[PDB]
Amino acid sequence: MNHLSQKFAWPKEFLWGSATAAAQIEGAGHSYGKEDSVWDAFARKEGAIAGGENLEVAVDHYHRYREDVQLMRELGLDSYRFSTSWARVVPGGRTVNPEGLDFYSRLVDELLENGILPWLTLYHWDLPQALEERGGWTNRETSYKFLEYAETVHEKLGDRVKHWTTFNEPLCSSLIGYAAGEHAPGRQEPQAALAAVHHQHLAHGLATARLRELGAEHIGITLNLTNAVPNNPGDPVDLEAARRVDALWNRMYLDPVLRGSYPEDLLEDVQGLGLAEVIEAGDLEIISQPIDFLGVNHYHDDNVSGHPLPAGQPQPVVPTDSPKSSPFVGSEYVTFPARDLPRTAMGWEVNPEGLRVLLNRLNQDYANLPSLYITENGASYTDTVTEAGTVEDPEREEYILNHLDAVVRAIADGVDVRGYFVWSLLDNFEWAWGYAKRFGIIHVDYQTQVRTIKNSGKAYAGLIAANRT
Repeated sequence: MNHLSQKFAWPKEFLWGSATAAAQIEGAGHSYGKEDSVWDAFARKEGAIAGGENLEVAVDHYHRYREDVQLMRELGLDSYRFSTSWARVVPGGRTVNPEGLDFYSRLVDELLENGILPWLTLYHWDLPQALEERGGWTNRETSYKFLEYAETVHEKLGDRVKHWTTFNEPLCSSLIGYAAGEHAPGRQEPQAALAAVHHQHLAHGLATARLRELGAEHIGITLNLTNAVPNNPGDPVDLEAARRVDALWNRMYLDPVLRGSYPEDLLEDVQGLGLAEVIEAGDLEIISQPIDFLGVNHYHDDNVSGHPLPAGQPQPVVPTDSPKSSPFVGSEYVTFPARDLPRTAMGWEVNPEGLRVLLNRLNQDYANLPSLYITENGASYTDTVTEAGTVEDPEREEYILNHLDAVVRAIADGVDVRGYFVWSLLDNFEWAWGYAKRFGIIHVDYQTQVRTIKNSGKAYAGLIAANRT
């Protein structure tokens, strides 16, 4: 039997895509002028990345983009979401690199020539390391360097690319990279994290305004959003913990963009932890530029408690055993007890209806929410290539169709969702987890670089084809 998503008559102008990030697929890590990103430097630190792996080669998209574009076309995608690497475009934060801009220009041409709409993200975590040595996102100047970087890329691609995203998942590059220590640059400093939160916001606002001036047609930002579900809704300790999580994960990023303010309860929670100190007059006005779309990334929601974990509990699944901290600045006491739900190979719970809940809440609580796109959704399960040369990944396929079902129901609930991008087009470097955690609808043999469309990829193409003529 087929899923709702496989039988639904989707809107004709609904946008079907797939997504990647530069650092995760490009390779050519130190060729053609590219120099260290914060991730290249981080990957030299012991314990940083599973298996001691790095970003030098990845799936070598830099040399295979033409053929990866042909795969997009064989899938029948409407659009391709990718990022440009700051570490490649302005190596070391010094001089612009024309070889780097030229690659992106050649990519964009391949896309357009094959009828595929480029959806560009400016920042997907690859700050040049040299700028981190000057404080990275703790340093206010970095926001203004990003502004110049944004203009530099738009000068080159603005004649052809109409869809511009400033940041992908700012929560990750701020909290998880400066507080939790799991992500580059691997710091564990609450004050540094909150500084990063604000300066990314400021960078977003500066760049949105400038890109608008330069005529960019659709400008937005992509956030990984969640539902903070209290483990026991009858327990004020859990409700408080859920509030604090909702504030940090969702509202600290949504409100300054859409409301021109940090939430009052959030500001109280992180009092004296370094957010107020970096806020200057006019900053929030700058941050809250109008955006034409909000990209939603969502893999699962969160079950929150304010109590210590109960004893019947599955071990945490972590990419390495390096010492790490809670990303929940000011609320590190909160915990996340297990729910009776299946999990992916990364230990992530699977709760498709949570997507529907999230979309509905956004729709109800933000009066002038822009149009929504699901800019990332996917799952990592272990893959093997059969002797017949196929990849049978029914659990990944099931995850995708089930979450597409939730989208359908969200649309029927009245939510304005206009597109969906599966993460990821290609198996790739999953950050601290390294290459063992595959997300692709397209398999990559890391020994030969050969791509193989997985069964989930074929199922996805088949769904699109039934909705495209």
